[PDB]
Amino acid sequence: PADQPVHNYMIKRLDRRSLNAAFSIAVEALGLISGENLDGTHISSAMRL
Amino acid sequence: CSTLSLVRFLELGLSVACVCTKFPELSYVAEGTIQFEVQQPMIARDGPH
Repeated sequence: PADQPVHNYMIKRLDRRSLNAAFSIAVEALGLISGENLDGTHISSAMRL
Repeated sequence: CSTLSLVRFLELGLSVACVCTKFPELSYVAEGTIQFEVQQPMIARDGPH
């Protein structure tokens, strides 16, 4: 005997991945960035730059 | 109540002992120095000397 034509379905699921990268910034410099530790000189400004 | 009696240094007599001066970057300063120049006189002897 003959045969009917076959159908089918299917699904494929995802998966999870991620990236990352550390960025550490220092102590003495975080004092100068925020202007807290900044002093009024012609030398502290250059170090902040 | 009591009132505090303030005192100002330059009004004392002791100030004639030192030459004060501002220096707003003394915290950044490592060993600092000062130089002296001096040359002595001389007399021109005679005889065995």
